[PDB]
Amino acid sequence: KKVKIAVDRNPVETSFEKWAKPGHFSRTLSKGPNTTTWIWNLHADAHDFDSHTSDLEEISRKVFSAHFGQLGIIF
Amino acid sequence: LYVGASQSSLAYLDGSLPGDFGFDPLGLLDPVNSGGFIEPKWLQYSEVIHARWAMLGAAGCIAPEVLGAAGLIPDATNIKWFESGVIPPAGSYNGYWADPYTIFFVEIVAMQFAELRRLQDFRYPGSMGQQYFLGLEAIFKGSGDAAYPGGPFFNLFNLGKTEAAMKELKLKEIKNGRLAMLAMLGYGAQAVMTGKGPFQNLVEHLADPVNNNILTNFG
Amino acid sequence: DRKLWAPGVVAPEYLKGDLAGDYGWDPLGLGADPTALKWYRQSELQHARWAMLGVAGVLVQEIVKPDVYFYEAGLPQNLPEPFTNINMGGLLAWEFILMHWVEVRRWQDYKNFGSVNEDPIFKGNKVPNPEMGYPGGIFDPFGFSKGNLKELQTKEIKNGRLAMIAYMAFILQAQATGKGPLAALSAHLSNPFGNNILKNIGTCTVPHSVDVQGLTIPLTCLWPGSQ
Amino acid sequence: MKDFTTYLSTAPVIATIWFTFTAGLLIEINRYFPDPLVF
Amino acid sequence: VRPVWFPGNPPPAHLDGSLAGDYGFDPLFLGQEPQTLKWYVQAELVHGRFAMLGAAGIILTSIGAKVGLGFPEWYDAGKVVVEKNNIDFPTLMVIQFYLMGWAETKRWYDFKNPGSQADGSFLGFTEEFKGLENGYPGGRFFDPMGLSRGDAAKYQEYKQKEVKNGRLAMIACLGFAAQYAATGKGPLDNLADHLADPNHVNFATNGVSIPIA
Amino acid sequence: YTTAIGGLVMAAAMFFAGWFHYHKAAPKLEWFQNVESMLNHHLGGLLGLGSLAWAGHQIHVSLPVNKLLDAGVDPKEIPLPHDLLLNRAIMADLYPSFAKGIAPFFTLNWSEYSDFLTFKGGLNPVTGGLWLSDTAHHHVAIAVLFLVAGHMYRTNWGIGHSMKEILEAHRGPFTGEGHVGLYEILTTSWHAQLAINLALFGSLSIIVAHHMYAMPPYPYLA
Amino acid sequence: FIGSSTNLIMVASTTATLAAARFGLAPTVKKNTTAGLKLVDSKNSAGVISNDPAGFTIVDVLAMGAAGHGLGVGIVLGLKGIGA
Ligand code: CLA
Ligand code: CLA
Ligand code: CLA
Ligand code: CLA
Ligand SMILES: CC1=C[C@H](O)CC(C)(C)[C@H]1/C=C/C(C)=C/C=C/C(C)=C/C=C/C=C(C)/C=C/C=C(C)/C=C/C1=C(C)C[C@H](O)CC1(C)C
Ligand SMILES: CC1=C(/C=C/C(C)=C/C=C/C(C)=C/C=C/C=C(C)/C=C/C=C(C)/C=C/C2=C(C)CCCC2(C)C)C(C)(C)CCC1
Ligand SMILES: CCCCCCCCCCCCC/C=C\[C@H](O)[C@H](N)CO
Ligand SMILES: CCCCCCCCCCCCCCCC(=O)O
Ligand SMILES: CCCCCCCCCCCC(=O)O
Repeated sequence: KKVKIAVDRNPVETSFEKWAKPGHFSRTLSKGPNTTTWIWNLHADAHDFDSHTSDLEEISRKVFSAHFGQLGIIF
Repeated sequence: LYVGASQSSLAYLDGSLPGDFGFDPLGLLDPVNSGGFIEPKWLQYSEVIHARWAMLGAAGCIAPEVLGAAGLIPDATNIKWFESGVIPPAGSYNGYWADPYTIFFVEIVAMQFAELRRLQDFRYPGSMGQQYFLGLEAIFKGSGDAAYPGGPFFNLFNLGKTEAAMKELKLKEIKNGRLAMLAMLGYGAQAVMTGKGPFQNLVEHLADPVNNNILTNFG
Repeated sequence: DRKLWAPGVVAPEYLKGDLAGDYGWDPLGLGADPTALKWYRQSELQHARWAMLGVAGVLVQEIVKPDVYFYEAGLPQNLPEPFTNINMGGLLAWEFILMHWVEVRRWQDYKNFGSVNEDPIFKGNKVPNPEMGYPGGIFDPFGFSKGNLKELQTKEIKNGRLAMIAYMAFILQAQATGKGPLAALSAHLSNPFGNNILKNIGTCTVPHSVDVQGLTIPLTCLWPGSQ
Repeated sequence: MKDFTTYLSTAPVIATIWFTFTAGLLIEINRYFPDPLVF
Repeated sequence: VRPVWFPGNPPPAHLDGSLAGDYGFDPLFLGQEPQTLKWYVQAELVHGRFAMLGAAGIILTSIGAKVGLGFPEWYDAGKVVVEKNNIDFPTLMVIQFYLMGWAETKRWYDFKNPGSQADGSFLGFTEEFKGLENGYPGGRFFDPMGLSRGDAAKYQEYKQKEVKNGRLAMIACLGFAAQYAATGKGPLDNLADHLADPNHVNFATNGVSIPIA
Repeated sequence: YTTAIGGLVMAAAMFFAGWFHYHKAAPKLEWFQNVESMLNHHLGGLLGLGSLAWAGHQIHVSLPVNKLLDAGVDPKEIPLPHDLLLNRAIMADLYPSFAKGIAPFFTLNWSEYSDFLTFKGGLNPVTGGLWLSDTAHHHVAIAVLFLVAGHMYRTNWGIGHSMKEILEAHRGPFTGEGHVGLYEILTTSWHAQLAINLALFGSLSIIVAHHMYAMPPYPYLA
Repeated sequence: FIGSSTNLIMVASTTATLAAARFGLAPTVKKNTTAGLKLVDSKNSAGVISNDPAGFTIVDVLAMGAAGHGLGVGIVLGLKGIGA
C-alpha cells in the first residue's frame, strides 16, 4: 500500500567465472554440448528469462538490466 | 514537528539523528530494503557535507560585496560572486596570480587528496590512521561516525565535552547548514533573474520592497 | 598541573610536560613518533636561536645604521668597509665550508648522542652535553647551567618562539611597506588609521629580480600582491 | 584472469580475432600490392 | 601493514609484498596468475632499465644542447647521426636486431628453463649465466662488483630503489613524448620556459593539453 | 563532436546503471509492480518534462538560429546559442516579446508571445518544412497536457486513481464480469505488457511515417 | 496588476477551490469519491499529521492550488478569447 524504493544489496557478484561456462542460465544447457543443436539452443534461450527460473523478481531484474544495456547500445 | 510530517516517516525518525523534525514525505531514510546511496548513513553524511560547503559558499558569495560596500577592500576587487571567473560568460576576473585552469589543476590535486581520504575513511572507519602520511595519520582516525570525525585538528578546542552540548551544537550546525543551502539556492535564482549581486538585491529590496521583489523583477 | 594552550582542551599523551615550553599544543600530531619528536625538538631549537639572533641583528642594525635597509643589506654594494663590492663567491665558499663542518658535527651529535664531544685535534677538550641540543662547556663559558635549568630552558624556547613570530612579521612588514620594523612602527604611530595592514597590503615592494654582479637572483613576495 | 582467458578462448571470440587477423592481413596485402591478378 | 597505492583498500592476494616495489596496485588483476606475474615482473624490470637509460641519455643530451656544445635534441639525434656519419640505417637496424635477438633469446629461454644457459654451450661460460632470481640475472658479467652476492638487506634496498627509479624513468619518458608533442621543444627547453615563468608557462597554458582553455 | 562525446558518456552511464542495478542494488518485485507511480512519472516527468525541455531549446536556440538562417545570414556570422541565451537584446530584436521577459506568462498575458507561439500552419516557403514557431508552441502544449496527465493515479496520498478500481467499475450487461483480473494479469506478466506496448508502439511508428511525409517538420526535408 | 480582472479571477478561483475541499465539498487526501461522486474515507499511505480540525493537510493545499490555478487560467483565457 506504500510506494517506496525497495531494493536488495549485492545479490549477484561481479565475476568472470560464469563467462567461461556457456549455457549456465538454463538447467538443460548447463550440462554442456554433445550435439551441434545445443549451440543453436544456447542462442535461442539466451534472453528467454522466464525459462531460466520461475521467480518473477529475477525476471524483472534481468529485464531492467537488459533495458539499460539496450539504451547503452542506442547511445 | 514541522509541516508535512507523517506516521510513515515517524517509523524510522525517532529523534536519533541531529535536527530530526520528522520531515520526510518522500521516505528516503526507510532502512527497510535500502541500498546504494539511498540509505541513512550516506544521506546524513551527504547532508552535513552539503551543509558545511553551502555555509562556506554563502559566506563567500556575500562577503566581497559587503566588504566592498564598507570600503574595507579596494575597487579592483568587490565583484559579484558569479563574475569572479566562476562562469566566464557571466564575467571573469583577471587580477589573479594565474589563469583559472592552473588554479583548477591545483584544486584538482588538493581536493582529490582531501576528498579521497575522506571517502576512504567513510568506507573503512579508522583506515586513515595507519598508513604513513608525514605523521598526520595521528589525527585522521576519526570516530565511528564519518560525519563527525573529530580529533586534535577537526576538534581543535575540544568543544562539546558533554553529550548534550555536542548534540546541541550538532543541531545548530545542521540548521545553519540548511539555512545556508536555501540561501545558496536563492543566490543562484537571484543571479539568474536579477542579474546582479545578492547584497545589491537586498539593498534594492530594502529601499522599496513594493517595487523590488520577484513579482516586479519578472519584466 | 601546567597550563595548556586552550581552556578545556586535553593535552596529548606524549606531552606530559618533560620538555620546556610544553603547552600541550600539537593539532597535527607530529609528535607521535619519538624519533620525529626529538628531531623536531632540535629543529625548533635551531629555529628559535637563529630567529633570536636575526631579530636582535635587525633591531641593532636599524638603530646603529638607520640608513641601510635590512632587506637589501645582502647586496655587495651595501656591505661596509672593507667588505664593499667583495666577490660573493668566496663569501659563499667561506660560509658553506664553516657551516657544513659545524652542522655535520651537530647532526652527528643528534644521530649518535655523546660521540663528538671531544675535540678531534686537541685531546682532552670535551663538552659535558647533558641533553641533546644543549652542548655547554665551550659554548657556555659563563657557566649559567649550574642551577635551575628548567625555567631557563622554558624562557629560552618561549623567547625563541616570540622571535620567530617577530622575524616573520619583519619580513612581511618589509615586503608590504618597504621599510624596517622601527621605521614602520614610527610610520604607524604617525597615523594609525592611515598606515596599517588594511591599506599597505596588496602591494609587494620586492622587485621581480636582482642582478647581483653577474648572475640574476629571482625574488618574490610571500603573497601575490602588486609588484 | 583464468576465467577471462577461458572466455576469450571460446569459439566466437577466437573466430572474431582470427577472422579479423586474416581479413587485416589480406587487406594490407592488397594495399601494399594493389590489383594482384597473376603471380 | 605495508603502505599501498590506495590507503584503506586491502591489497590483493597475488601481491603479498615479496617483490620489490610492491604496493598492491592491480585494479585490473592482470598479474593474478603466478607465471603471468613472473613474466610481467621481468617485463617491468626490462622496461624500467631501458627507460632509465633513455631518461639519462635524453637529459645529458639536452644538457649539452642548452649549453653551447652543439648537441642535437633527442628527437633529431637519429637523423643527425645517420646524415653526419656515413652510416646505413637498415644495416644498423639489422646489427642491433642481431645483437638484441641473441641476448633476448638467451634471456627468454632462460626464463622458460631457469639455469639452462649455464650448461656451458656458449663458449664454455657456466656461472656467468646461471641467474639469481626472476628478472635479476646475477653473475660476474652482469654484476662484476658482486653487490647481489653480499649484504642481503642492502641488496633488497637496492632492488626497491631500482624498481622505483625504473617506474619514475618510465613516467619521465612518457612525459618527454607528451612534452615534445605538445610544446615542440626539448625537455630542458620546457624546464627553462617554466622556471622563467611558472605561473603562466605550464600545461594549462600551452593551448594543446586543455582544449577548453 | 561534443554531442558525440556526450553520447559516449551517456552510453557508459547506461552500462554502469545496468551493472549497478543487477549486482549492487537490485529492486524488489514490489518496486516493479508500482504501475500507478510508474505511469504518473512516465506521463509527467518523462514525456512532459522532455517536451518542455525541448520547447525551451527550440524557443531559445532553434527559433533564433533558424530564423537567421532563413533570413540569409551566413552560418559563421550567426550568434552562438549561448550568446542568444545570455542577453535579451538579440532575442528582443528577433522577437519583441522577449523584451518583456517572463512577465506575460505569470500575468496570464500569453497573447504577448504571439511572435514565436503561433498557428501559422502549412509549410515554410523558404525551407519547405514546418514552422519551428508552431513546433515550439506544439511542444509547450504537449508538455502542459502530459504534465497534467501525470497527476492522475494515486501513489502515496489519498488523491489520485487506482487502476484496479477503474477496471472493476467498467462492467456492462453484455460482457459479464468485465475487466476483473486484468490488473493482476498486467502487473505479473511481462509478455502481456510487451504485447500491448509492441502493438501500440508499432502503430505509432506507422503513424509517424505518415505524419512525417505529409507534414515535413525539418527544414529542406521535403 | 493588483485589482485587475485577471488577478481577481485567479484569486477567487484559488480561494474557491481551497474553500470547497476544506469544508467537505471536494476530493481531498483524506476523503475519496466513488463512482456516484460520494465522499468516503481513503487509504492514504502517507497519513500526513495535520493540526487542522478537518484534517486538511499540505497536500490538499497543493492539489487545490493547482486546481484553482487551472480553472483560473482557463477562465481568464476563455474570457479573453470571447472579447469579454
Ligand atoms: C531507467 C532509469 C532509472 C530508474 C528508474 C532508476 C531508479 C532508481 N535508481 Mg538509478 N541510475 C540510472 C537510472 C535509473 N535509476 C542511471 C542511468 C544511472 C547512472 C547515472 C543510475 C545510477 C544510480 C545510483 C548510483 C543509484 C541509483 C539508485 C536508484 C533507486 C532510488 C534512487 C532514485 O533514483 O531516486 C531519485 C533520484 C535522485 C534522488 C537523484 C536524481 C538526481 C539527478 C542527477 C538529476 C539529473 C537527471 C535528470 C533526469 C536530468 C534533468 C536535466 C537537468 C539538467 C535539468 C531507484 C529505484 C540508488 C539506489 O540504488 O537506491 C537503492 C543509487 O544509489 N541509480
Ligand atoms: C564487466 C562487468 C560485468 C561482469 C564481470 C558481469 C558478470 C556476470 N553477469 Mg552481468 N551485467 C553487466 C556487467 C557485468 N556482468 C552489465 C554492464 C549489465 C547491464 C547490461 C549486466 C547485466 C546482467 C544481467 C541481466 C545478468 C548478468 C549476469 C552475469 C553473470 C553471467 C552472465 C555472463 O557474464 O555471461 C556473458 C554474457 C555476454 C558476454 C553477453 C554480453 C552482451 C552485451 C551485454 C551486449 C552486446 C551487444 C552487442 C555488441 C550487439 C550485438 C550485435 C552483434 C552483431 C555483435 C556473470 C557472473 C546474468 C546472471 O547473473 O545469471 C543469472 C544475468 O542474467 N549481467
Ligand atoms: C520522472 C521520473 C522518471 C523518468 C524520467 C524515467 C525514465 C525512463 N524510465 Mg523509469 N521509472 C520511474 C521514473 C522515471 N523513469 C519510477 C518512479 C519507476 C518505479 C515505478 C520507474 C520504473 C522503470 C522501469 C521498470 C523501467 C523504466 C524505464 C525507463 C526508461 C525508458 C526508456 C525510454 O524509452 O525513454 C527514453 C530514454 C532516454 C530519455 C535516455 C536518457 C535517460 C535519462 C538519463 C533519463 C533517466 C531519468 C531517470 C529518472 C534516472 C535518473 C535517476 C538518477 C538516479 C540517475 C526511461 C529513461 C525502463 C528502463 O529500465 O530503461 C533502462 C524500464 O524498464 N522505469
Ligand atoms: C524547461 C524549459 C526552459 C528552460 C530551461 C528555460 C530557461 C531560461 N529561459 Mg525560458 N521559456 C520556456 C522554457 C524554458 N526556459 C518556454 C516554454 C517559454 C515560452 C513560454 C519560455 C520563454 C522565455 C522568455 C520570454 C524568456 C526566457 C528566458 C530564460 C532564461 C532566464 C530565465 C529567467 O527569466 O529567469 C528565471 C530564474 C531562474 C530560472 C532561476 C535559476 C535557478 C538557478 C539555476 C539555481 C542555481 C543555484 C545553484 C545552487 C548555485 C550554486 C552554484 C555554485 C557553483 C556556486 C533561462 C536560461 C529569458 C531570457 O532568456 O532572456 C533572453 C526570457 O526573457 N524564457
Ligand atoms: C527535506 C527533504 C525531505 C523529502 O522527503 C525529500 C526532499 C523533498 C528531497 C527534501 C528536500 C531537499 C532539499 C530542499 C534539498 C536542497 C538542497 C540544496 C538547496 C542544496 C544546496 C547546496 C549548495 C551548495 C552545496 C553550494 C555551495 C557553494 C559554494 C561551494 C560556493 C563557492 C564559491 C564561493 C564561496 C564564492 C565565489 O564567488 C564562487 C564560488 C567559488 C563558486
Ligand atoms: C487563514 C488561515 C491560514 C492561512 C492559509 C493559507 C493562506 C493557505 C494557502 C495557500 C496558497 C495561497 C497556495 C497557493 C498555491 C499554488 C499552487 C499549488 C500552484 C500552482 C501551479 C500550477 C500547477 C500551474 C500549472 C499551469 C501552468 C504552469 C501553465 C499552464 C496552465 C497550468 C494551470 C496547467 C492559517 C493556516 C495561516 C491559519 C488559520 C487559517
Ligand atoms: C688464432 C685463432 C684463435 C682462436 C680464434 C677464435 C676461436 C674461438 C674458439 C673459442 C673456444 C670456445 C670454447 C673454449 C673452451 C671450451 O670451454 C672447452 N674446449 C670445453 O671443454
Ligand atoms: C629488421 C629485422 C631484423 C631481425 C633479425 C632477425 C635475427 C634473428 C632473431 C630471431 C629470434 C627468434 C627467437 C625464437 C622464437 C622464440 O623464442 O619463440
Ligand atoms: C470518458 C468518460 C466518460 C464517462 C461516462 C459516464 C457515464 C455515467 C455512467 C454512470 C453510471 C452509474 O454510476 O450508475
